[PDB]
Amino acid sequence: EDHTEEINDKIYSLNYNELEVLAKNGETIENFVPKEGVKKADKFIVIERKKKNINTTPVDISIIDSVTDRTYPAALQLANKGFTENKPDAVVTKRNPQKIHIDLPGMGDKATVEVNDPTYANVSTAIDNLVNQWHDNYSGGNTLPARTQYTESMVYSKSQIEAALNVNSKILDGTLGIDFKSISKGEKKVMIAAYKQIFYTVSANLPNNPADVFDKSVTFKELQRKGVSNEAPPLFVSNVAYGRTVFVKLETSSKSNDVEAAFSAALKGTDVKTNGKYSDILENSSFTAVVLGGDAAEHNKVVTKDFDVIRNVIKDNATFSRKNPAYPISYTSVFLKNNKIAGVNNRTEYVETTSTEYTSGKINLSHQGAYVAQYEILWDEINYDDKGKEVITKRRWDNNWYSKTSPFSTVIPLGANSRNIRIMARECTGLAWEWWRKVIDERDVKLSKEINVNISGSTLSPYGSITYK
Repeated sequence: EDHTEEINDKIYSLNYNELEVLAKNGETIENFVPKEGVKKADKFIVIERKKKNINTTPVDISIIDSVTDRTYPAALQLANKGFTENKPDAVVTKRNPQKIHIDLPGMGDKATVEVNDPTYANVSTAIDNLVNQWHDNYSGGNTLPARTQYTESMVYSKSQIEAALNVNSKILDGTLGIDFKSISKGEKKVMIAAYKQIFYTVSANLPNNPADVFDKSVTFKELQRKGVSNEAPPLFVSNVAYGRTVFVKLETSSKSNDVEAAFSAALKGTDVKTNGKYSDILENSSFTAVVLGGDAAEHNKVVTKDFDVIRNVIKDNATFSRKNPAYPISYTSVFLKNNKIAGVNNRTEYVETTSTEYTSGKINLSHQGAYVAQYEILWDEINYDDKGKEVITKRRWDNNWYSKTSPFSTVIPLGANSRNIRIMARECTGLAWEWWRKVIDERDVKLSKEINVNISGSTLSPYGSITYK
């Protein structure tokens, strides 16, 4: 008996929204403080937050080799929440014959085979046999460079990093370690990069009609009991990518604003050695590389302060040879009904936290000039609240404009949240056409640990200098 017409008619009758059935929705960011500052001890710590959006729709879906088993070329699966979290449900029935094609170079003809009973086991075996033929007859023992699928991103939330890298956050967090709390606190800054090094892909000819994949004895009622419905419509796996995945984490508690740029540059090339604060930041950073194996037990983790060690890890896993086995890393699927490519729409909101630090300082005044001197020393104290509003306090040395005589010295304490530092020193020349002469008029001073304002000379020609120790 033949249920072909039935399967077709019932699958064609499924009514669903292709984006909705595989939609992945993240967090909604309600309230947050855009900007806050707080004096620690020596320092002023400014934290800045921005509400941001990610909306992305990958057609490659990562494989976590927990259950799969469930994922191979021409596998059938359900389009449901589990799919979107990299735990697909399989739909296993008796199957018709199925052609698959490997993309390793220089084969026939011999790159395509028909698998009579396309179960996980027979497809796997047919693939193993194709890959071996290639090694034995077509490669010449040469190593095949991977096709690299690369993503990179600062880390802020589980759903954000997931959407950004197109990698399940549980595997990311599980292998690398992501201290999300420290991040939100502005205490850690983390970037993660993912290298999916694709050595070869195996595709499966798309069915002409939905029924073509099922043995004629299969009934729609059977699909229904295997979970098929408007909410979990069937998918056909059209291609699986095989190779190796490397994750890289760059982590620092540095408070520079250049960290993100320093991290991206490090991944880009060794010429980061050729940069001021990039290299200082990296010196204050820690690196982790994980290389995924075929199952959890085979995963490898390396933590190092030498980014060159990381470059070699990446490099040693970017080439295919008999001695560098490949694993399933990602796959594309089409709705069985439609043959339309199936994408997972990640939409999430998150908070992008950046953190800066400022250090308190002292103005050290040195008057050893053979004249009477006055200073005008001004600065602002910046603060924030409570909606991130920058509230400003004007400040003033209490002895502004008081005459001082040589020798004289004092120390003026500037808070770490101090900005817009102006320092003027003038001396009375006793000359009717220029009674007061400015000796220092600076004007926009930098908040060093020490600002050493030194004036001397004679009335007629004085001279002074601000230096920063």
